Amino acid sequence: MENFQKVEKIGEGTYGVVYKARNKLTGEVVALKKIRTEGVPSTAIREISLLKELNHPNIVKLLDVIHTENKLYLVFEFLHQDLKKFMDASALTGIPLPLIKSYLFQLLQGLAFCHSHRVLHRDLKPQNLLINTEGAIKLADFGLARAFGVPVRTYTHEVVTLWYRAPEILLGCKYYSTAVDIWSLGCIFAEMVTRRALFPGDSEIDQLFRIFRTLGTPDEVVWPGVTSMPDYKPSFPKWARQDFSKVVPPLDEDGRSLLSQMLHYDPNKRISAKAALAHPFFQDVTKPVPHLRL
Ligand SMILES: O=C(O)c1ccc(Nc2nccc(Nc3ccccc3)n2)cc1
Repeated sequence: MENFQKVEKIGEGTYGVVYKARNKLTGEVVALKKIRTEGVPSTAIREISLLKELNHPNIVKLLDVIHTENKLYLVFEFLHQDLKKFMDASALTGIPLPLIKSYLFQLLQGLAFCHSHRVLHRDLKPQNLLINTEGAIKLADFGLARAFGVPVRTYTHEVVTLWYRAPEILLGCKYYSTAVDIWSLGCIFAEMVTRRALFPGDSEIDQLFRIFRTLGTPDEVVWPGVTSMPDYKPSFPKWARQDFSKVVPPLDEDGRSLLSQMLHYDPNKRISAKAALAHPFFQDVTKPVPHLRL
């Protein structure tokens, strides 16, 4: 608390507020996430702490986990900018295609690693993705769903952002699979390409219907078991799937085919991170460096 000095606020997420903070002693600059409460569920501390042992080049390092005074703090290594800011900064020009492809490849590498270790993110979004000057991108802030779970808002007086949420989550499924992170990454991939969010829903039903309007209202043919899910209603309007050409123009067909496999309704048909890494879209992948304004 007094062992840092706040530099800036970085942002506000689903599970808390994030600050750029300088360690008073070592000079170290870190990203510090603050979550405010009866006091804490203590079960999480063991499993959140377990994430300190996630070690991989595409995952933002979790340095410490500290529970004190009705607060839970997560200390992360500091990266140079998040993807949301970079995308906004790139809005007029666009992120160069080879850089998009490098970022997607790297994000899949980090996911394939987490997933092989049975660790799901469940909240992916551009604010959760961090980049540096040498061209790396990293995923941050896993767990925190399997650990806490969420109400109408994030923590205090912020709504949940629905834009990246898998349909099976929106339909009320109690058991999530790693497939939910693939859906989120697919939505983010589309957004990097077109420079607009793919499914910008303002409510849970608006989110669902925006998905349906594009991809077609799911049924038992394309998604066995869909009509028996907790929040499914037979009264959903029936939209026909649109031609996929309008979704990520003008990405090439390898890109479109990969996105289409990331956006399958049935979590069982949805491509894995490991299989995605082998898709022909990545045959030519390189590692360019971004132009960042810090
Ligand atoms: O110029 C900005 O706007 C910005 C600058 C630096 C930065 N660095 C950073 N490094 C690690 C994590 C993180 N954010 C984060 C996200 C989710 C959970 C915990 C931390 N941000 C983020 C944004």
